[PDB]
Amino acid sequence: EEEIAALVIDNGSGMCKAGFAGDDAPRAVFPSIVGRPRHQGVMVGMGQKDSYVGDEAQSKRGILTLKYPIEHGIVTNWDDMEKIWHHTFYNELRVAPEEHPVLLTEAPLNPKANREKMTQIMFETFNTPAMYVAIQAVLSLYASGRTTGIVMDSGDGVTHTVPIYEGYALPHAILRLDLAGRDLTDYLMKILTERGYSFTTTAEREIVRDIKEKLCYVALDFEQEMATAASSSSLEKSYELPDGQVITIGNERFRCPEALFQPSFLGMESCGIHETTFNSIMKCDVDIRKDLYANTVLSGGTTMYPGIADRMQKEITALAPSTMKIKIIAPPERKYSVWIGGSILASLSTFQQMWISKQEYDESGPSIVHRKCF
Amino acid sequence: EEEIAALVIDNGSGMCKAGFAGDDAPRAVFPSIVGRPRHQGVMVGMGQKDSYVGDEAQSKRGILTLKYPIEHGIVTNWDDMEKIWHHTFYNELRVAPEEHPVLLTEAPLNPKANREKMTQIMFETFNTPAMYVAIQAVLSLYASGRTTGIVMDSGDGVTHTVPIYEGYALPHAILRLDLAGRDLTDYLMKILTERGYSFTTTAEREIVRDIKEKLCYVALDFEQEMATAASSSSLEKSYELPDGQVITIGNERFRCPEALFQPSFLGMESCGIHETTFNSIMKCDVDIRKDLYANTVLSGGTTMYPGIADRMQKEITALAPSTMKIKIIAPPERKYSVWIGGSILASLSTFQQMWISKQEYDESGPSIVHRKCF
Amino acid sequence: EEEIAALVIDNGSGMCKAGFAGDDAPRAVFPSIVGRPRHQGVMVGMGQKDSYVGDEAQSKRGILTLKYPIEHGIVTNWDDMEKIWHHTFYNELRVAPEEHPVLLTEAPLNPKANREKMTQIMFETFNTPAMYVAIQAVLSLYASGRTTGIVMDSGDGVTHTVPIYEGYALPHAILRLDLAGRDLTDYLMKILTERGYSFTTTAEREIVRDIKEKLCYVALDFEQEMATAASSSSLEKSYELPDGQVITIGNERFRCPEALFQPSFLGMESCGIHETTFNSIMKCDVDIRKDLYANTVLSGGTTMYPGIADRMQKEITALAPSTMKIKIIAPPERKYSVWIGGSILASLSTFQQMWISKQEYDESGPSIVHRKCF
Ligand SMILES: Nc1ncnc2c1ncn2[C@@H]1O[C@H](COP(=O)(O)OP(=O)(O)O)[C@@H](O)[C@H]1O
Ligand SMILES: Nc1ncnc2c1ncn2[C@@H]1O[C@H](COP(=O)(O)OP(=O)(O)O)[C@@H](O)[C@H]1O
Ligand SMILES: Nc1ncnc2c1ncn2[C@@H]1O[C@H](COP(=O)(O)OP(=O)(O)O)[C@@H](O)[C@H]1O
Ligand SMILES: [Mg+2]
Ligand SMILES: [Mg+2]
Ligand SMILES: [Mg+2]
Repeated sequence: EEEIAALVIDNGSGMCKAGFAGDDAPRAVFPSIVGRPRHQGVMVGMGQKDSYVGDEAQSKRGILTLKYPIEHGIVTNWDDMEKIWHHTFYNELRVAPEEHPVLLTEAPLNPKANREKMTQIMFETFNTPAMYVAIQAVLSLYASGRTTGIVMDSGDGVTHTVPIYEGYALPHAILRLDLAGRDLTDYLMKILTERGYSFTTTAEREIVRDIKEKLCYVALDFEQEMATAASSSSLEKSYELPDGQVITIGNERFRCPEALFQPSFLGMESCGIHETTFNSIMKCDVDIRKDLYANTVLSGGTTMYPGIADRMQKEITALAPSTMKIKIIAPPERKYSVWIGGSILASLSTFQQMWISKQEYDESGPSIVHRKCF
Repeated sequence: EEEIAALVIDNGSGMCKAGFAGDDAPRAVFPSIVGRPRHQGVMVGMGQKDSYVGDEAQSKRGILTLKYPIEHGIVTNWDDMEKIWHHTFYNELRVAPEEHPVLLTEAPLNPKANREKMTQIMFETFNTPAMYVAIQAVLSLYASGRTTGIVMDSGDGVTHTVPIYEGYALPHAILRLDLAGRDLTDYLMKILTERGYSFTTTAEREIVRDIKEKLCYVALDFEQEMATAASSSSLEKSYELPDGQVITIGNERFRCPEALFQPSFLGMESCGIHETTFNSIMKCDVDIRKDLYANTVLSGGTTMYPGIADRMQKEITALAPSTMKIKIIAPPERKYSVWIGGSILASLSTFQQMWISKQEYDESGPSIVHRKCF
Repeated sequence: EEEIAALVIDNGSGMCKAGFAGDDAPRAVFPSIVGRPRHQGVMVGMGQKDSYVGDEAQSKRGILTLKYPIEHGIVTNWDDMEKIWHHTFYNELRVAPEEHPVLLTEAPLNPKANREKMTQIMFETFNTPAMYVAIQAVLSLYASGRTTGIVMDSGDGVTHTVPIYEGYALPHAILRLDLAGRDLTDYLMKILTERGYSFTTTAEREIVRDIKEKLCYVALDFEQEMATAASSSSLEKSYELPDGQVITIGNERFRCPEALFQPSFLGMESCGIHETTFNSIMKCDVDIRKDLYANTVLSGGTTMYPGIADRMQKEITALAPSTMKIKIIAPPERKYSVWIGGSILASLSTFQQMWISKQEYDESGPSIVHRKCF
């Protein structure tokens, strides 16, 4: 075949988004979880299967304890990650990685060890001709088809912010904020408890993740919505648990995402996301700011909440000079923006020379990740 | 011969159900009773036969006092149990236990001594190559051919409840309730007495056991049926005693099994069986409950009463979320479910390595029962 | 009189600890139980007394079914709670609550409804000039006379953990773990059953509570002590039941409290108490940790077991940096620490302005509990 295709994998914590480069959507997207049988089984002709990976784990949740192998964009446990990759290639895609160059995503400001060790695996686990490790935000910017913008990237892992002008990139300006979908989930299960509902375990932690993925939304003004919580009508929603129990969540709903804008709720000093955006933009040269204010791109799973764009618009506009208009461009299909970006990058002809080649690695070692790529 | 066959014995109190592993029904099933001649005989060329075991005792009832060696899943008297086993092997099956591995059933949450001592006997009474001691409920679940369910196990011994999901098993969730066929019998003979019929002795205690085994049934609503007892037509049934006397039992019939649902009748606080099932399910992880509500399996002799399934369905459905449908799967042939399960387990190839070997016992002692098996 | 005194009540589940503010020990401490006569009485000139409350119930146990009105720091049944409070004021203290401000304790992370409804009762049941509802852990920290520490609060209700530095308090850091004296009791009666002793009923459930309150102790290494259980000498203890029966409990003794450190025994994933303490400390700012490691305060009834402090010390030290010394401060009289703390708080002069006044409630409603107090 010509070009051999290429493979793309986005691993921020939470989800593996994988598929062939050269396609508009990934084939496989599943949760990055390694569940292990915590309870000793007593039958015969079970499994045994030491552990389960991917949406298999979601299916058989109750038995397993789940461990997310990636936290805050850092891989805690490598064998687990390897298992997840194993699952992606063999279980879903059904590819021999020897037959494809593979692109991996990775978060900014992230420890060296992760990139280096990542590469070490890809070469000396799944024998592969070539690979690349790329910054998440840039990819989403490509996916949006814009050359310039400040990409607000918040996955389940961690939140990141990378201003880009006319390509280029500003290292000093790049900001990384420790908040995530996962932190919101932890906050949320906390906030439910005041209502009586107690979710103590990893299994049901994912149930609240599911709740947040639909029921939660961001207030266009927090205090107003909280005021209107007095007369509860629309702000309460019934949710059905898999157990059959019913949950009814009012104001607690929208204050969950509020945390992004008020990390004091969580107890961290680190400024809210909008202020971090200003922190990024203010670090940039005076000249370019005009378009960065106007070209803010949101990416990653934890920007999905309804009404986030609007709130960011209102806050940034409030803070900034009203001399210039602040457009925020947040596409739907943002969740997959990183992966799409990866697809487009590996599809690019010129890119086909920038790969880290197996050969190059074998001569020069794993450390070469930083030398070559950003 | 290949595989040597294998032997299976179910001893919950009341009945010994024994036969060859690898068959769909046991060969021998007889009552676990050791009758002794209480009255001194005066002839010559009698017996003498110090005691009788199995349905022999049923045949010659009047003379003997019967002693059930097992109470509440605990063996009261070991020599008696040994005698019963003796009878099963030599009198019915006609096997040398040296030539067969033997599987025993045993109830959950049961004292260690019973398992340990049980094994001690099997090795150092009937010389046998290998053996295993297995939980009653699991076996019935196998017999039903389902991988998941909450098995409500009530024999004559005691009632037990073990939720199982996808194999696995939840120790904390396992529940053991002190009610049984035998307690119902004791209640029943009590309740007859208000009608005039007085059954004071072990002999006729078994007569009432027989009555209960057919005449008694469970109300689909207790109070309604008791109300309709005013106009007695169908609720009375003539029963013929072996004496030739006739008994006529009305409302007293169905309130006997009612006890399972209203242990206050018996005077115990311990919740009714349906509530215990909820107690089990509620102890389990939120995720799996959906299928446990739907996969409840009834086993054991004292689930045989007509209409039990229906009442359990109505009560559980009443208590639970009506969001999810509560199927109860109660096969006919449930009585023998444990034994069938044993047959299927010993028939399994892989199981053939999990046996407790004579050799292993000789090195490691009797205590190894818990170490190896559940 | 000057200052009017003030009243203090600690209701975590299990015990009501009540007395006058301004004294070093509470006057009345009795079990929070509402026993009801389950069996219909037949005499004349009995009671009748629909139910019994407090150590009255302990005295007349056999007849009654006992219901603990509080579970997991949540009041299940309000009328019952009201009855218990009734009993405290009228039966023991002999006070008119109109003549005293009353302080109540309450557990962290606890449902709003409990605080709100609690206040609703105190104002519209026992007419009272003022009241306050306070966090259990803080109170014990006061009682210990230290300004800083991480208070591990485990009653019979639930276990809680609140780090405090120089006063202040860290909401995000506060941890609440579902384990308790009551869960240990449930585990313990389970574990006895393997020995033959079967305790099926609420009455004798309290007998095992009593056993645990003395016989049980925590291993300074679990596996070592369990190993030494082979040669049983000191690890067995005879206990006398009220029935006159004697119980003999070996290794089963110490593995009961082991559960706090290995909740897998109970079947919960939730980490052990020491790990939860680390979970709390790790949530806190890097700066303060040094003194939290050094100032851990244990409170509540279910820290009473001999050897708990030592085990916590060994585990925390093992996990933490050995760069800094980990003192654990666990006073004897810890059981009463919450109540003492309450006494000292109501004694404080300035506190006398922070009360929730009857007047304030009447204008502003019950919801004001959260508004004013923590
Ligand atoms: N539909 C949704 N609405 C709101 N939040 C969502 C939704 N889907 C996912 N999330 C949140 O975003 C997270 C997924 O982020 P993801 O894009 O997988 O990050 P990454 O690409 O870095 O792995 C989830 O864990 C969840 O908290
Ligand atoms: N046909 C029947 N109808 C109703 N109840 C029955 C019937 N047969 C047996 N029982 C009750 O169930 C008991 C038998 O239980 P069994 O299955 O032998 O328990 P186990 O398997 O634990 O020994 C009897 O003692 C009797 O009380
Ligand atoms: N002397 C003791 N030794 C060991 N455990 C005890 C002792 N006394 C009480 N306990 C355990 O602690 C519990 C009492 O906790 P308590 O302090 O009343 O909690 P709270 O203050 O939240 O009500 C009892 O139920 C028992 O399990
Ligand atoms: Mg991402
Ligand atoms: Mg049985
Ligand atoms: Mg307490």
